[PDB]
Amino acid sequence: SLTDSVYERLLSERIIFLGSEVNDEIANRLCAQILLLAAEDASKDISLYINSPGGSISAGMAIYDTMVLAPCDIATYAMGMAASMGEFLLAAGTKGKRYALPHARILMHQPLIAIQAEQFAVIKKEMFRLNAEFTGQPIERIEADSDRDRWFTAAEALEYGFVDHIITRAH
Amino acid sequence: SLTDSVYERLLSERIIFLGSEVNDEIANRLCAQILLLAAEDASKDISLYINSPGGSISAGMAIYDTMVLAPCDIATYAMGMAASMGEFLLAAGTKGKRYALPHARILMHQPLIAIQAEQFAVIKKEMFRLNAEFTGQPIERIEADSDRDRWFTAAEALEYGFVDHIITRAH
Amino acid sequence: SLTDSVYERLLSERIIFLGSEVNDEIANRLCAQILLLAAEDASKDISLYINSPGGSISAGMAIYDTMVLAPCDIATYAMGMAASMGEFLLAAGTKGKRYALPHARILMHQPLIAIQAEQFAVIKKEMFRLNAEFTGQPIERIEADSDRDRWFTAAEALEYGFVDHIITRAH
Amino acid sequence: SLTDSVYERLLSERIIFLGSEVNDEIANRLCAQILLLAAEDASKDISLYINSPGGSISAGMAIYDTMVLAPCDIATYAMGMAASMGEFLLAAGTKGKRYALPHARILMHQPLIAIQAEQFAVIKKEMFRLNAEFTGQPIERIEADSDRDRWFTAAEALEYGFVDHIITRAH
Amino acid sequence: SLTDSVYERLLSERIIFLGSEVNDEIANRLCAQILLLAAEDASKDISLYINSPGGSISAGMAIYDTMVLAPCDIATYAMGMAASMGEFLLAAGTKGKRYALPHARILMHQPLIAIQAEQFAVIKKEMFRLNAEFTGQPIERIEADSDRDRWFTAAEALEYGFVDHIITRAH
Amino acid sequence: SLTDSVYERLLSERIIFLGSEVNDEIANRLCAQILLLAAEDASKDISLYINSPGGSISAGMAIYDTMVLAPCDIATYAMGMAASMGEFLLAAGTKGKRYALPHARILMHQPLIAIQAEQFAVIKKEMFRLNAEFTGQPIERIEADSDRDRWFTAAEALEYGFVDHIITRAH
Amino acid sequence: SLTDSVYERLLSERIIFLGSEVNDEIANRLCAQILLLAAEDASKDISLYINSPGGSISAGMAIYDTMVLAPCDIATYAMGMAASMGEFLLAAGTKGKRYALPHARILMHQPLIAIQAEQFAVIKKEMFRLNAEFTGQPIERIEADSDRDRWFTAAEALEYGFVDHIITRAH
Amino acid sequence: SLTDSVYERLLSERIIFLGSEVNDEIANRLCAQILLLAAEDASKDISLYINSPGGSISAGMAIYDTMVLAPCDIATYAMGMAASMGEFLLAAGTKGKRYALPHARILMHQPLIAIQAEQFAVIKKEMFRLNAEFTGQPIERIEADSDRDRWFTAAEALEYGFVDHIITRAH
Amino acid sequence: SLTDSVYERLLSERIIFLGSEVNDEIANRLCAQILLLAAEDASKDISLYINSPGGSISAGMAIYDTMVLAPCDIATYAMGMAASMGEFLLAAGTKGKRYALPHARILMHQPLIAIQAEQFAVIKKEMFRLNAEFTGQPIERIEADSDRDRWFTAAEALEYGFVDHIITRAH
Amino acid sequence: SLTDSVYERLLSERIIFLGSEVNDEIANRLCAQILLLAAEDASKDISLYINSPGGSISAGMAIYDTMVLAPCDIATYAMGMAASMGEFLLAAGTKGKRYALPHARILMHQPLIAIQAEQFAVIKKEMFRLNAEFTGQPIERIEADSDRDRWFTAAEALEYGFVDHIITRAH
Amino acid sequence: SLTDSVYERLLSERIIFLGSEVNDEIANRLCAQILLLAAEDASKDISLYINSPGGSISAGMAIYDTMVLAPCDIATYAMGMAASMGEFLLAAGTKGKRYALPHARILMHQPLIAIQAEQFAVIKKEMFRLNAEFTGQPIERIEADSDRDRWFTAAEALEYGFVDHIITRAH
Repeated sequence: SLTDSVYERLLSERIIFLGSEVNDEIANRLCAQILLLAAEDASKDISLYINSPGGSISAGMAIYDTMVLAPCDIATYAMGMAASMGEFLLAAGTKGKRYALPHARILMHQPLIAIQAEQFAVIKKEMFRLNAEFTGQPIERIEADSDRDRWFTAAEALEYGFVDHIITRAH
Repeated sequence: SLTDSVYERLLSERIIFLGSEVNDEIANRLCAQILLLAAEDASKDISLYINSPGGSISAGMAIYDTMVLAPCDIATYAMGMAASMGEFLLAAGTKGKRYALPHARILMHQPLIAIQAEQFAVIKKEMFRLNAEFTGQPIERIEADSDRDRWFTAAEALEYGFVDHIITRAH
Repeated sequence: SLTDSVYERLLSERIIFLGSEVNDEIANRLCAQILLLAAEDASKDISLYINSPGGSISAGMAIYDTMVLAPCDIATYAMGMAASMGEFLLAAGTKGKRYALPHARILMHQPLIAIQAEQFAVIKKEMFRLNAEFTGQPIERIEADSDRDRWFTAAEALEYGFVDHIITRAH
Repeated sequence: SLTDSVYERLLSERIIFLGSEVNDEIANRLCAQILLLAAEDASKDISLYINSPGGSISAGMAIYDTMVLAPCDIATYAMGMAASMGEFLLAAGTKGKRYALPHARILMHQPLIAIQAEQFAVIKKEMFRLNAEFTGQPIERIEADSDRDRWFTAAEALEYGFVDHIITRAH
Repeated sequence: SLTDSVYERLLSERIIFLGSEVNDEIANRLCAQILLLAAEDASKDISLYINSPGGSISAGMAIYDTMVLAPCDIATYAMGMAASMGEFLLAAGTKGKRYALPHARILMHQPLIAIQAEQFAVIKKEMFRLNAEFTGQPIERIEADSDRDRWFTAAEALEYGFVDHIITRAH
Repeated sequence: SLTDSVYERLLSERIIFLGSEVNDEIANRLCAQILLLAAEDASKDISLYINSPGGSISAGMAIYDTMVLAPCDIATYAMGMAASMGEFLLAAGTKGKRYALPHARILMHQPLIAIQAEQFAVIKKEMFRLNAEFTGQPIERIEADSDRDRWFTAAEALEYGFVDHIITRAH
Repeated sequence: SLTDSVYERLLSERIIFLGSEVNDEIANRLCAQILLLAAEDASKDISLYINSPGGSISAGMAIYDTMVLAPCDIATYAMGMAASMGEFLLAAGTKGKRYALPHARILMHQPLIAIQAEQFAVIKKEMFRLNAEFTGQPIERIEADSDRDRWFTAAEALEYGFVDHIITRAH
Repeated sequence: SLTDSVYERLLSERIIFLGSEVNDEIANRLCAQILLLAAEDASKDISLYINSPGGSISAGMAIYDTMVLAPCDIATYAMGMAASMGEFLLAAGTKGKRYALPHARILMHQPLIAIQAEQFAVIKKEMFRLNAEFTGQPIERIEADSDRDRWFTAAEALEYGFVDHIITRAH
Repeated sequence: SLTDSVYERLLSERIIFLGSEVNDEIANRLCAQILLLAAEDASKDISLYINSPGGSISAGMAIYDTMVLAPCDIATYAMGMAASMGEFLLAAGTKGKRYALPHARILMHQPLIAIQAEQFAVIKKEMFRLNAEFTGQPIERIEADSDRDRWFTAAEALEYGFVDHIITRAH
Repeated sequence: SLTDSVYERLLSERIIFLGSEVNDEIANRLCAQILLLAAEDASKDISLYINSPGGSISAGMAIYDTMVLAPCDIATYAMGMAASMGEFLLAAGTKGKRYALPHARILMHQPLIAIQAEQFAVIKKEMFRLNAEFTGQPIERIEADSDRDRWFTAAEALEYGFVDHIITRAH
Repeated sequence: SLTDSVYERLLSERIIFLGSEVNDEIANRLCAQILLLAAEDASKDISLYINSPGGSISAGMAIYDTMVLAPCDIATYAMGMAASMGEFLLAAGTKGKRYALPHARILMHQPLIAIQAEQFAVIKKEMFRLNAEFTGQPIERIEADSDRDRWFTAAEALEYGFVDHIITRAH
């Protein structure tokens, strides 16, 4: 299945979910979904509903790249919680089409051998950069706010720049 | 499956169930269902049957937001038990279209680190506010009644304002 | 599945089973089934076959409410065993259309914090009331017989008023 | 599934199996099958193939009842082994249409708190009664034979009256 | 299932994934997919999306062989990570049609009784040979870079010759 | 399942895989496949792709017999590895239609109570006999080479006679 | 173990515990303990501390028999709860040496094929007889009180005759 | 075990721990320990160290009774946390010999079918009574404070009367 | 056990280990050990060896209280790693007797419903206070350093004031 | 256990084993053992037998520190294999008392977020430093040899300076 | 345990077992035993009973070294089976004191990245060398016989030189 059946049907409506931890497996599946939808029709929007505690940076970054890749707009909806990479993906939706539901809330969070450190440093810096860009804020503030684990109300999130609209009714 | 097959068929009739603990997983699934139904036909009603001990506030709050988001009316039915967030969602149905079955009963219930407290306080207050609004009562009474774990008969529930009608036959 | 496949096909025949413990999960599923059937065709009968040790009162009461709610008649069949809430639901079938199979047997049984006691007391009294009404007996006898865990043969069950017919052949 | 796929297809041919221990779960499933078939067409025969060590009396008695209930004839085939309640169900087929395959063999067997004793005594006596009736023998012999765990060859089973024909070829 | 359902649909779009460890099992499955696609239509492109830590040489070499075998072009996309054999397969795509997503990264890596050593030496030398050819670089540099576990940015990967384009939007 | 879905579709293309250890279970399944295909169309070729470490002789010999049994040609492709019975089955393809992919490699290998010894000796000798026949070599060399665990390059395998062609492109 | 070490030490002080459900295993172990203690010294008292929900009659009855068997006195202490057979054993202590701790409470309870019924009837009647004898009450009241699940306060228990003293301090 | 070894040795020093949830099993074990120690020497003190979230009332009440029963003083030490029944037992120590460690904290907490309700009501009232007595406060305050889940600092706990001393150094 | 046998023997040498995660269970056991040792001899030192990632504040605070309680000196040794509460306990040793082994390293770390928030805020502040006190630094730096997850070398730890000596040889 | 019993007895002979992977758990246990023995007698030698693949640097470094701490000599025996940290600890024995058994062999091996990198770099450099010092070689050679995974024969190990003697007989 | 208890007692009789696969863990344990016994008394013999399929070379080589190390004689007994390294160790006993039991049998067997190959070659050659020496045979024959997996009877083993005596009675 029922759960799968629902998500499948919903995928025929160009509607897509990030509903848990952003790990490689889920990432791949989301990317797969975005690609499928783009391939089916490159002009119609995709709707991505986010209620996710976030997760692995690179995993999330893969999703972002695929969003960017897809020729069509990706609308973003904070439904419940968008934290860490979940916030990032929320913020990364096509400008104009980023939404928060009234009681949604956004959490910024400082995320997650010698070789793995280099890679992580490079990709963390790159995330901050983009979050700043998505959001309209200075990289300094994006960092400071992530260290202090700052959270946001739908209203507060609209002001900071994570999101373009708070929706009550749809249409 | 049989169980899933039944719920699936029932979903084709715009009929939906909250039949257990309101956790994130179930919340996600319900929101998904409401979204699907709204997408399939934005004008026809959705029927939500509630027999639930309630659960997580924010999970329930996500569902509420989705109900509000959906352009179409959401008819609500207390079938068995609507407690905590189960009561809230019952109460949140489109005014005029909130029902209790004769032996249904409604339970109000005071629900459920430093950063999570803040968040909870904000969302708890916000629930009381909406419960008060749905219900026609003062916020003071909504609180007092939740502390004393007050329960209601279908008749009592109609009087307090959780529900618009007690149904015997349908049509 | 095979099992599920059979019950599904049988559901297309407006035939339904209560074949185990009456818990919330199963209750929900049966209610779901009755609702679907009523929605598909409000005029044709529904056949409910009972072979159940009973279970939770409020779960059972939810099923009852849904039976009452459904516009169409609900024919009831004691097949094997109808005990506690299983007896109740047998008894609650549309008068005239309550059956026992020759070797079926019916068991009455006294069923199953401060706040929960109140609710229980209210709903237990209410069950006794309805069992009395279904059955044509005085509430006093309904209680006394439940305490002594009185059981009944198909013949004895027909006399006491649980059932309207003992079937041999169908048609 | 393959196994299920085969039984399903076979069910479309009004052919049914009792191929293991007669417990409540299997009983329910067979009863389900008999009801479905009878509902699909009340006039065509049902073929029940028995290769079962028997099992719970009341479970078996439920199946019997359902056999009786179904308007249509139920042809019975001892294929391999019909013991205890498996023998009973074999013997309970429509007279004229009870078969044993040449190497099939039939086993009679004395089967399987204060309140459960009463019930069992009543149903045990009732099984003996019916076995005697199905079989043309005195209740005394049915009992004595069950105590001594008497078994039968297809030839001996035809003589005793469990079965009307020994089949070699079909048609 | 959902995951399988997505990949299946996506296979109908001639889109294919290397999304984990290159072992024999996965290798077989990819080869299978390439073969199927080629058989279905020998003229349309195949898109292979790579997010893989690489794995077994000979497993990867089998995939490579199947890529070469398939008459149609195989477009290659580094999505996330292409390491060891993952890099190799990325590099092995039809020249002109090798892509890296902006935050993809490529890792070269020195990969993985007497009889098995021979085979390994032969196949390792052969891999280096082909990597050098795909990549435009001298075998000496391919080796040296693999020993020092050199990694690459999408930009650096385009320069070194793993990939022909860095994509932002699709079309 | 995606994996199964692919193999199924591929089976509709008369394409078949030996992609792991040759044990009884897999042997049965391949034979099943060969029989199905032969039954569906006795004139069209079957393509068998081999990437297998080999396994049980008799299991492999069963597959062989089924290949021989099938009226249609069986094209054989060494894709990755054909060892032991994997080699044998590669070699046992219809003469003219035995292929190796460029990096495929072939391994000969001396394979695997009193009663079982007899059987094994008989079937081992018989395998050597047929391998010699498939391959154009003397039985003596087939034995000697199997003892020394001799392996072969696609080129070397073509020379020794395991295979008729090395394919680069298909058509 | 520590737990076992404590009970062992305590056993050297002729102190013994019925601290859970009276099943056969526990019964055996208590009987074992009583026998050991009696064997070690037939003149010194044994102290039995009871905090048990009771359990199987025959298991309880075995413990009783052993108590009677042991030449020495058995002092009995209701510590927490003595219910069903737990009450019985409390009551069965040497007269004069039956104690309740101030907040201890005593619960009487109507306890727990054809052949097992006989046995149970016999042993149930026998328990009522002894309970009446231990307790000074009529068999009629022992029965009536067990049906109504009557419970007792330490004070009420002393009055009814389950116990000779309520202890505050020891010595 | 080491852990058990430590507690055992410590038990030889008349030192005892309530270091987790107060359930029946642990209660039994503590009572056992108190009894053993009292039996070993009725004049020397027992030291009971409390770091417990509390638990079942009747379980805790059994421990209390045993404390009172033991002729010797029971010194009580709040080490970490004394909540619910953990607080009760802390408070229940021999007056003069009740201690809190400087960072210990005390939590009052409103604790935890028809027959069970009666029992609970009686025992809950009795607990409040004794808490009031141990503590020097009115029953009204003991109740009100329990409902509001009031907690205490070692200093605040000394003032309210749970404890006679706050210890820094021992001796 | 051997492991336990070693720690036991070592306990007879007044030597004690914090060798893993500071959770309630381990905390209890350490406190138990410190109490035992103090009880055995109040004048001789206790040696506490720390190689722990730290853990729960209140757990660690219990240990601290017990250290303070014990009349005797507690010598502290950073052996490997002292982080979070592990660092605190290292710092909490008797002044003059705090040691780091040359390659030991110290990690400060910002540690770990509405009611639990209060308690945590109170105990967090209290930790910072004492850490500052132990260490000779301003509360402001203790906080700042904890947020930035500052770590220390044995040399650096001696400067900051966690420790009095770096030992090479003992005596 | 036997295994433990042997190691215990052997511990009474001041003989100790590093017989597997150097992880924190084992490190702790060895450090414990060294401390115990040192505490038992500060003047007698300790014998440490090494047959270990090495493991975690810091774990190993902890052991090293404890060796140095222990006032008494630590004799070291390469028995089988001393690799990575195993080699290090072999080399770290008291000079004069470092032994290799004739077929023992020594392996040097380049061993094993932003914050952990710093720590690792500092401790790796420190390891090289001490290995160089233990061994009489230049830090440059210690590094170069570790990268090339250089192994040594007992004879070669004596020459390089890991070890002072190769023993044949003891005494 | 009993098993361990037996081996322990037997260890006090200077009797030791190699009774399974020679892996590192067991090797460590045997070496430990040999060291213990030698330490306890350097003059008395040690008896090693072998019934082992052999195992890892280096593991076996470690045991050998320890045997040589121990000042005392090591008597060797083939009891059941000595294969591979089990044979080696049998052969490595003190000359004069190597025994086979009458039905014991001895199996020679060719035993068991770039870096590991070197090590293996060196240690394999070294084993052959010593086997030749123990056994009085040419290295050529030791190799040839190991390749052909030659096995020996107690009589044949005595002749070849693995063993000095075949024992019937002891003394």
